[PDB]
Amino acid sequence: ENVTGLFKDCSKVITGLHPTQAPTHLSVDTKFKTEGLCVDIPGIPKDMTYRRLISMMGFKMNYQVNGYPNMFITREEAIRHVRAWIGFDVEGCHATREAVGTNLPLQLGFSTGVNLVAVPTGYVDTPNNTDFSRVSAKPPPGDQFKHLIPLMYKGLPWNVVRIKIVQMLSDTLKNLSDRVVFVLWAHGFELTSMKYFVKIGPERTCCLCDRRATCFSTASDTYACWHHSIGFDYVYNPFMIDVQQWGFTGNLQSNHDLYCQVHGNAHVASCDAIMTRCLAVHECFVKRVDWTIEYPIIGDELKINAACRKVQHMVVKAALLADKFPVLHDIGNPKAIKCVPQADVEWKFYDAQPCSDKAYKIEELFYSYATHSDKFTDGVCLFWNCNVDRYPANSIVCRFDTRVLSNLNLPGCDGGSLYVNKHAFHTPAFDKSAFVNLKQLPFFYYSDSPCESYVPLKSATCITRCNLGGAVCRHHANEYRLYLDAYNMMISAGFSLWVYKQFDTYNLWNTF
Amino acid sequence: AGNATEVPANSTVLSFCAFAVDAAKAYKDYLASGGQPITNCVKMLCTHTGTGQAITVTPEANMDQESFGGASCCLYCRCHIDHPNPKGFCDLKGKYVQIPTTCANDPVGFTLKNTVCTVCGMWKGYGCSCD
RNA sequence: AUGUGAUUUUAAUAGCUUCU
RNA sequence: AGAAGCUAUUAAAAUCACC
Ligand SMILES: [Ca+2]
Ligand SMILES: [Ca+2]
Ligand SMILES: [Zn+2]
Ligand SMILES: [Zn+2]
Ligand SMILES: [Zn+2]
Ligand SMILES: [Zn+2]
Ligand SMILES: [Zn+2]
Repeated sequence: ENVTGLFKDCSKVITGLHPTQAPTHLSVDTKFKTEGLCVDIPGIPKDMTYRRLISMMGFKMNYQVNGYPNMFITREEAIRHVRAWIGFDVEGCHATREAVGTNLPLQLGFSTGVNLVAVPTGYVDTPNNTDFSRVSAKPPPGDQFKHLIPLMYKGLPWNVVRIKIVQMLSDTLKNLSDRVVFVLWAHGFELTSMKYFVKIGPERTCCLCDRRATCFSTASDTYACWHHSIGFDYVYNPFMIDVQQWGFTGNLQSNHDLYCQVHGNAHVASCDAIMTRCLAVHECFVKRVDWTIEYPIIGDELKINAACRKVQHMVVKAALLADKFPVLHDIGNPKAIKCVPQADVEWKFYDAQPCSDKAYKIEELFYSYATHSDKFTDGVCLFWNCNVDRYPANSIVCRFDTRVLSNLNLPGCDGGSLYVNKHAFHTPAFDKSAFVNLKQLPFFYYSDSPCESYVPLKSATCITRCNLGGAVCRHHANEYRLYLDAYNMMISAGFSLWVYKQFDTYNLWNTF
Repeated sequence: AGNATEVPANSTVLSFCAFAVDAAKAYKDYLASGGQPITNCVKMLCTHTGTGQAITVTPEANMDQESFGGASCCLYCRCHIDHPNPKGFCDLKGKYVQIPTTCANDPVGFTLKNTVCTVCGMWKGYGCSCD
């Protein structure tokens, strides 16, 4: 055989091409082809007016060059860039008049939620150049595709839908990352649709800047980072990844709909690229959090984690010292790191799975409500960052509220979201039905540190012996304001604390 | 539908050169680092006895040269991107190209690096006698 | 007046080899 | 002249994905 679908001439002219103005030997007509070496017949002249729609279908980016990065990546280098995933699915239209045989791209769709229709435009090989221009097309046949019937009567030329892909990518990935990982399901028509807006080249650096160069400008032959790309039309080096080569057998809607019941309305581009990114977040993160892959520091990563550690250190000691629990359980704590070491409770580590150490004899147990509703009755069970469907009636829960969108909280599978902060936590959907045995937590600060000797602050929330009197000391006012800052920055970050029913803030007062 | 043009040996060089901001530099870098030249060029069965010229309407091949079809040596014509020539017209497409036979296993890499002497129409340095 | 492919089959058409 | 096996050229069908 030894043929490829690439650059396949899709005209319906019966004749071939002249010896010149023919790209390869296989495209010359039979009148000239003799023993693999074409002959110049002076009688037959060459065509001077003709148009042939070249088919840009079947690109194979398996090149290995020294300076040039590879497009396709291995799934140990795509999990390290998870802030830069943008799903991609393209719906096509077939060329019907004066050209047959190629699927021109009609509708581009991203995980951002933006459908960009384009006019059908193909590479027409004129006598003097390759005239990138509009070809005639028909939308696909059948009642499966009927919402592409109006789209061919609208759209934009490919010099405005090349700048509304670099005005959308640049506004999505401005703060997440400095590259783009195009998660594609097909690995075919998408590459065909990336001839139009992608130019790979040597590894470059932004003009008058320092970030990686990810946007090309054809008018002024320069490069840009994601912040300075206003008016720049060609996407510089992307990375892509094919989800069907991860061992999937079947349609897309018969492999997404086994994990997620929130997305739908398939064979629309934004709902093929959302299922394509949903399934690819599932196949990498929903199994278990991977503690080996660190992540860069986008912003507020140091303060949020230390504030969470501060409030988790605070609330547990308060509930333990207030209610005098004999034993305290723990669930989902991967290592054994005692949050409050100066305590009397016995820290039974009912971990999910043993993680890289047995020095502290961490127990192995998975939690589900209908399974373990009557297993733990003694004490209180610290479900810090646990993912169980429903929590028991005695617990101190901190669950990430997955309806808040930020540069940390990437969207994820089954309405739950991917909270990528120095690690990747795939928290499931935040439903109210999980908290039917719990209540919210009031805001308060409690410390046993003796008072040492500025604006006077009067708040009944703070629990110290100085604020119980008339004068509030300066050895507790800065403590209360720092704790309030940590608490409000955490709640703004998206966590949500929950506590058992019998939590009484007045039980803490009689301890003094 | 359609009449196939390429072979799977050239696809890995065509794809990588289809996406490039500069088509000439990328082929040279492919050639340096473990790269097989572009096969399937169009070759002319000339009488192979003729006066030498770089680009002609009829194949004029000297005994130390091979005349190829000028559409399979221009890399820009060959990847279907826009020529960098002013007026956006390929110079080589339509006319019969000539490549010295010592380097005519890879025509496209000859027409990217070399140039044509303006006063005598020969390949400069390859038989151009302009001392 | 036939959308891209890939993998199977099933027919024919070319060779290459063996046997009758 | 046929059979058997192998590799290829074309055509039809089946299954699968993309549309
Ligand atoms: Ca697709
Ligand atoms: Ca699709
Ligand atoms: Zn910049
Ligand atoms: Zn989904
Ligand atoms: Zn004090
Ligand atoms: Zn050219
Ligand atoms: Zn000269």
